Amino acid sequence: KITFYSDKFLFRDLVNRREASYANVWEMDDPYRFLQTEQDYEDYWGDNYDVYRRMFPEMIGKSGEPVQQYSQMPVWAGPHRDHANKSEHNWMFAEIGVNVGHEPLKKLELDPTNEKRRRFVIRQPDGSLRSAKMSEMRAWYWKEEWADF
Amino acid sequence: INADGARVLLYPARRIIANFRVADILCAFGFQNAGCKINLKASNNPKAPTHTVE
Amino acid sequence: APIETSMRSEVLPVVIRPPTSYVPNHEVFLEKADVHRLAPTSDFKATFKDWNDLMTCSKRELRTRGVPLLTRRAIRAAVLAFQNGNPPERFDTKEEWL
Amino acid sequence: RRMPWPYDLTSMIFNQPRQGSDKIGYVVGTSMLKTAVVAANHMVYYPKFNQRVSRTSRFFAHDEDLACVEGDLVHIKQSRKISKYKHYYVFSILEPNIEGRERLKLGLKAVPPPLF
Amino acid sequence: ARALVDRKSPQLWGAPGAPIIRMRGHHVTWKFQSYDMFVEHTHRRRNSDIRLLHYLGKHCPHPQKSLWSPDTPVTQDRHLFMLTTIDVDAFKYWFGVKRCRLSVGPWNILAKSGLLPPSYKQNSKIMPKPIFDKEQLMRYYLANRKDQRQMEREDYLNYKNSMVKSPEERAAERPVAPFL
Amino acid sequence: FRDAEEKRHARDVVNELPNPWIDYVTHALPFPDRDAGYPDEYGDIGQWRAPGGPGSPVKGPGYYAPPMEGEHMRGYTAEWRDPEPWERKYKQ
Amino acid sequence: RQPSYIHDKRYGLFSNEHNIGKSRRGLPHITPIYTKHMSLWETDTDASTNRFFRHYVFGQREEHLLLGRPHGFEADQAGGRQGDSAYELNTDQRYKGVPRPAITNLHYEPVWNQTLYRNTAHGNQLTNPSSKLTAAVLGPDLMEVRDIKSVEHCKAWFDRLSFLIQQHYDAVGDIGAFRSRHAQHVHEFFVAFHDALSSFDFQDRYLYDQFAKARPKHLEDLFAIFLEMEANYVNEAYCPRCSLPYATTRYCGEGDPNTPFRKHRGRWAPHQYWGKEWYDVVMRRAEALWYRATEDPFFGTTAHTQRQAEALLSVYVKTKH
Amino acid sequence: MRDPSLKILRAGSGFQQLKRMGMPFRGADTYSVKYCEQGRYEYQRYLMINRFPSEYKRHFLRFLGNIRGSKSRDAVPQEALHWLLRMIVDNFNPQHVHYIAAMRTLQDSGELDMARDVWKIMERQQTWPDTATICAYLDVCVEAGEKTWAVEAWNRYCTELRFLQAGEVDPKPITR
Amino acid sequence: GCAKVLLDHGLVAGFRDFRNDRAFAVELKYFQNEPTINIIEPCSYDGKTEFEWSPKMMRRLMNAHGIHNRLIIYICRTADNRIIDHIQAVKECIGGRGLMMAH
Amino acid sequence: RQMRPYYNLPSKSEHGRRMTGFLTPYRHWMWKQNELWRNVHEAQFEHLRKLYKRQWLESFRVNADEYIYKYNITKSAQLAQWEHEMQGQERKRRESQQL
Amino acid sequence: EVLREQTPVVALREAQPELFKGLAENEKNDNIGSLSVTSKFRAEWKCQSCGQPYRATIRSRTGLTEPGQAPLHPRITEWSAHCPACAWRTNMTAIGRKAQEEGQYLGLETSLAELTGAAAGKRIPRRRKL
RNA sequence: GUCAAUUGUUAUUAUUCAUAUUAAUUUUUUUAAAAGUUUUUUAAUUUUAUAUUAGUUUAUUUGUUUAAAAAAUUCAUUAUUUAGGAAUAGUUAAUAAUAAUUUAUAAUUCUGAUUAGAUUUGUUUGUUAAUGCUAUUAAAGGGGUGUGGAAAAAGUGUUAAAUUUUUGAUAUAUUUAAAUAAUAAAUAAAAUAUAACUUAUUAGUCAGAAAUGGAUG
Repeated sequence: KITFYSDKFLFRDLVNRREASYANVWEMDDPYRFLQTEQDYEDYWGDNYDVYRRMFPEMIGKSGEPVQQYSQMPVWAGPHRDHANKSEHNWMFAEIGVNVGHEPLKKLELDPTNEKRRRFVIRQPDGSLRSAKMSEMRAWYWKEEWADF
Repeated sequence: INADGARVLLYPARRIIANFRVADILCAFGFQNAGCKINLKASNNPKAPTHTVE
Repeated sequence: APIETSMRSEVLPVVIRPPTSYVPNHEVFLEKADVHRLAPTSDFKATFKDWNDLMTCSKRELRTRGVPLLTRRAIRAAVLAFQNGNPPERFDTKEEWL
Repeated sequence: RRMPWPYDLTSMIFNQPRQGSDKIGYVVGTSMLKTAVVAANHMVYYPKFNQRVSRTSRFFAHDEDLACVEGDLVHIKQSRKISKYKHYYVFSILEPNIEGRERLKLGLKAVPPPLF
Repeated sequence: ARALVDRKSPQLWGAPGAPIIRMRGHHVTWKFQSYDMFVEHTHRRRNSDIRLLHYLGKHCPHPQKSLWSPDTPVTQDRHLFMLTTIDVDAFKYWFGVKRCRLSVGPWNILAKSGLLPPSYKQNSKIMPKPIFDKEQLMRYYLANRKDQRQMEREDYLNYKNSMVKSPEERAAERPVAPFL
Repeated sequence: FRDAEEKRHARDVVNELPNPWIDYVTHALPFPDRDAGYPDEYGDIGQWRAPGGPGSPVKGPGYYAPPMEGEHMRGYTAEWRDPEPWERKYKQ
Repeated sequence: RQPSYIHDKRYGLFSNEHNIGKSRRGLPHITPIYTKHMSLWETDTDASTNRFFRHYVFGQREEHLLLGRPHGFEADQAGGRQGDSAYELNTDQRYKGVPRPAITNLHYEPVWNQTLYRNTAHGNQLTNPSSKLTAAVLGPDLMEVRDIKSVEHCKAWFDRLSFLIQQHYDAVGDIGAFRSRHAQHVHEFFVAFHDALSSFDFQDRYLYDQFAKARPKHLEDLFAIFLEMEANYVNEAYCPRCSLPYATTRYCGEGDPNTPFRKHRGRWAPHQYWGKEWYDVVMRRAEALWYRATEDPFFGTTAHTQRQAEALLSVYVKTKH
Repeated sequence: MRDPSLKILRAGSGFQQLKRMGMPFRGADTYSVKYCEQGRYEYQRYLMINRFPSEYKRHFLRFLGNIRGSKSRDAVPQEALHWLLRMIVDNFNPQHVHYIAAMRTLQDSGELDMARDVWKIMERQQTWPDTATICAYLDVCVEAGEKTWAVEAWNRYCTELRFLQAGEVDPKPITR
Repeated sequence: GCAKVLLDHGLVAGFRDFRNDRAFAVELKYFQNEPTINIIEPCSYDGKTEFEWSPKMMRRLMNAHGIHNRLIIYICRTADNRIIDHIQAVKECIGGRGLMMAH
Repeated sequence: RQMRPYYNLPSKSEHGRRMTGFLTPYRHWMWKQNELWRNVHEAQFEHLRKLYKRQWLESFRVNADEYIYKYNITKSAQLAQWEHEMQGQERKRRESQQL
Repeated sequence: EVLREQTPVVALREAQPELFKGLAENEKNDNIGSLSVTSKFRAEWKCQSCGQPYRATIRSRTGLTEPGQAPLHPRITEWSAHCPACAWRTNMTAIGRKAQEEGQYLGLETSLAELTGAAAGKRIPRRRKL
């Protein structure tokens, strides 16, 4: 960066140091004194996958919304038209609205808890109605780039 | 800057941006993120090349 | 790029009806299908070989044999409405129009 | 390009139920009956210049009791079509030209005549 | 109405009719073609959606391949997917409240999603229309008809107002000794 | 037709599962629930702003002191009325 | 562009369609849409909030020029204003105008503003699949019935693999007129099966919940089986790049159409014998799984198994390393 | 040569921006995480709209037409409540005619709890109901059979109501 | 207020409010016998135009091809009439009209 | 689209339409059958049309519930601040009155 | 196609020889019989009734499919046992027969055929409604 | 709160201005297209309402049931072109269901009116890094028995449209209108249904990629 810090900018950083207290010496020279928040811990340890897999289990997610089947609509037409529900191509249906469908709220637009979860239904070719699993839903939003450097 | 005969501007960029001549005058100079436009006319001008340099 | 598919017959068995006694022939049934003169169904009767010939003729196949669009329209559901329960009962309207 | 600038005097003082609903201006003409000609300012903002100028226009308004004397400040509003050109009525007069009534009380015109 | 009838666009019941859900194609080749579902009044004006009340969604006629799925081979129900997005919110309004029309062109698609039953023009040619007579249907209506009282609770709940305050809920909105 | 279609409905266990697309309507009002990346007052794309900035509707005052002639001692003390093994470093 | 819900809030909910219903409407000049950011409205917002009002020279100037406020071209107050006018300076404006609206009291006394209805009493009592209310009303019985596919999907996933393990057990054997078993086929499917579990783009996490109940105990050590496979494929009979005899078939890739040696313009390459390099590629291919056996979060076990140690030791002895 | 930063910082109100203000790359990664934080409808500010002096009454009548017209045959008893909301949603403060029109229509339709909902709405809107309106809610409270309701509404709104004493003058003339 | 800001950034040695209505005094500060204030320019060459600055219109300036660059100093008069440098102006994320630049 | 079958009631007049729209007394019965199949299939609508119209109403009553509930939080906040600005203002009119 | 040989289904020869013997003599019946009964192979056939060949895939006339495959029309076994044009009469002779015998047709025979009993109806655990 | 970024070889200097790219006319067979609307008991009567003109810049504005289908109006504000610029005129307003000869003197106009010239009034383009420059609508032609709910009413077609389901196995129709075709323009072949032109080519050769001879004078 090209910031121009004042001539006395670290004064508060100084009277902190010039008045620090340490019970045992190792506390004073500990190697992780640099680490204050989790935002620090995630990066410092982001190198050794070993502790990174074991300290942060939530990073490797294993809980997805189970694909849940929805009941159909009982059609009064009798079996005379009930052939149409069964078909060749499993139809994909997603919800659009002035409320829901926007990129920024995607992490809320598919929240498994939000009562306003954007509605995604796949009519399976047999005729059953099932919820689309998370992979297809996101495809209705635009793509995103991601790779482990 | 207005060196007599021209009004030259130098501004930052992601990379070298200039005509074929001014490309090297920055590149053979050693700049990397430079960007220049020589007044787009160099107002006080006959057709002369040194005004592009000075 | 493996992609299976339920063939169009397996979603619904496409079986074609035999001629009813009123239009029991390939020709007389097409004679029933000139509702407006723009569809000359009768002079295109010979183009198809028999009853079962006309029934399976497709958009590409009807077209390739030279069937013009209005006929490509009118000849179609004469088969279809017949499959569904409406045999081609339609009083020709040429004279009144003309 | 000259685009209409709604943010102005009349917009800032009065909540306008719709565009140009109410207006405010000086009573330029009271020659006509029950009709006080007013000159008010409707703004135009130049995006090219980035400076906005004022283009002043003439509106008619209907004062029932002939209350508007030349040189008054009126707060008019729009209304139903009264004539081919009146759709305004003098909702209220803010600044009455005291002289205008008194200079009429003497027996003269509410303003000295123009020069040209 | 006009001595010269608008021939290539004849529509029923004068103008300007109530909304009708329609299928407007954007005129390109079949490969590039993708229709729309949109609430518009009956007549179409030449200003090309000048009269569009609301835009419901988009349908793709071409059968697309796996929509970036994990390429799941084991389901075997991985046929060519047909994408279609629909504004359930607006449709629940226009269909239900403003009683718009419903054209078959789009309606077949909506039936697939679960909103609606198969359209009429969809004809299961193997299963013809049945025969009807009042007599044998009486005995059924005589055999198994819901009770009048229970049914009165059904249609009322099914149609008028689902939300009914239970005594427990009622026991909450009862005020309290400070101002009771 | 209706009964014998509801009756056959009363047998299949795939039914009796609340289908979201039938049960209800997600949102009825024409305006969305929350601001979703739309152009701001300054014309910039929602990528360049964060909802809830200074243009957010004012949160409002906390107390209520109508007059300048607000004279009561023992007041102005009613605004503020402020085990566990915390880690030493962090509490620092 | 500005959204359209701006239209409704200013005028009225669904005021649009009523206006559309006009007979003579839109021809030729329509009544355009009032889409103006809520803070930029002409009327409602004051000066301190609407930036445009903060204009001075032709804006606030005329005001103070009218109100009598001492105004300058630039000063300390909001817009070109220096001091109050005689009126503001002398008259009390706290309670002049509209009375203090009663709804203000709602702020300091907020118990009044309360949601009368439960947001879940809208018809969505079970839209949350994991809620307590959901499992309660659904009951434990129908609860699995909602997700028989999520179990069927996950279970059928493995029974693809458990079948592949057996079919392509030993890669040297042939399964066609030119078709052979190979180690890649099980892997690229498994990777794809690991793709579903682990990826960010092809993202499916629900499958792991069903692993405990859809696992084949025949595959509790998925990776020892993987290593038990290369030990079969190490045989020197068939091309290590080809899984065909390096003598019988001259050029590889003809026999399995998916082989990537053929592209839009991809030609062929000769066969090869089992050499140190094609001993080494197996080694790294044997290695890569070994570390993965424990580091793989979804499939790999926590620590190595007696089946694993002897399996890799097999590949080593066979590859002559 | 004039600064390029000026050539941008000068035309900030460039008519390109004016279109995006409405005055006359795109993935989820770019959009801020702080987006999902805004609670429901917090993004909306206050709105103080002035409507035409006449249209204050016309708009009220159409609302008065639906509420007292909802219970005709088709529109649900609930509908009378749904029209009271569409008014309030659009900032038309609901007047006492639109309250009585709801309680009357709702009671006629056997809806008692919903008839109280209209009363809580005007308790939420912090609108003090006049005596004519106070008696209305008590009327549904009679059908409701709840002493707990009327006692509550009693203390809050109709506490100081006193009978016209013989010495007091008569119905007060208009003072507002 | 501007000199108050330039001072805290060091482009001037030190201002003083003599409380004279007409004019106050600011001490220039030179380095290498070259004035610290190379290019200082008023934003609006004319008083009639008063350009306002979005909290993003400033933020784009801090980034010269990917490097957070606080070299130039722009002064903004906030709506609350706080004379604020563009640096703090983006810090609390509030806009204002643009008075001048200096660098 | 009204259809004109061949055995439909004919009219032997050349001044206008030749075929008449007066059914055969069987075409009445096939009709009452084929018309019924519509009624058989159509009465689902007025059932659905009442259902969807019911939800949307209850939708509007629970969604706008939160909205009016939240909008009230804003207006109560915006207003309590405005009466507080005139408060923060009136002290200035006082001190400037002192000046 | 996606599950090339993943289905454990047995061939037609061992399972149903009569269909295998019903096949039109394509001269490769030793090969056609070896395919599974479920396969999607659009095999030719002979008119059991109409003395002609007709093209109907193996599973169609068979009526059997694998779990995971989208089930066919459950009444196909008859539709493709008969050559298509010559087929129409078969499935229409039966229903028209029992139609006139009472003058009554209702397609709802499936519901009563679906109805194993009110005991079987309770295989649904219904939800605790609110 | 995730994308502003400028590429002419000049010719003393001053002055946006020859030879550049982008986008267009040049520029070429791959989207049109012909007639016969149609009912009806009454020689009749129901149903069949805005591309293509001529000349407009203070301009064009709206429905009682028609339909749908089971107390909502005739008004308006704005914005309006000519290089060199002066008057306009069945007038204005008030009466009123007056006013062919009532009552005022009024009304427009240099803040550029009226007549005259060009232009169909623009969420549409192109150029650009961009305030800008630079396009665009297939669209209302007075009144004279007044119909009709609305004049939109002797060219001007094409929409699955016109009161029995005519018909959707269709998207194909060949002469007058827009609508960017040199579509791997040159090496391994078309998971085709085999139909399209057919050969489908030009420029440069002082300056600056690249020339000698032959004439010329």
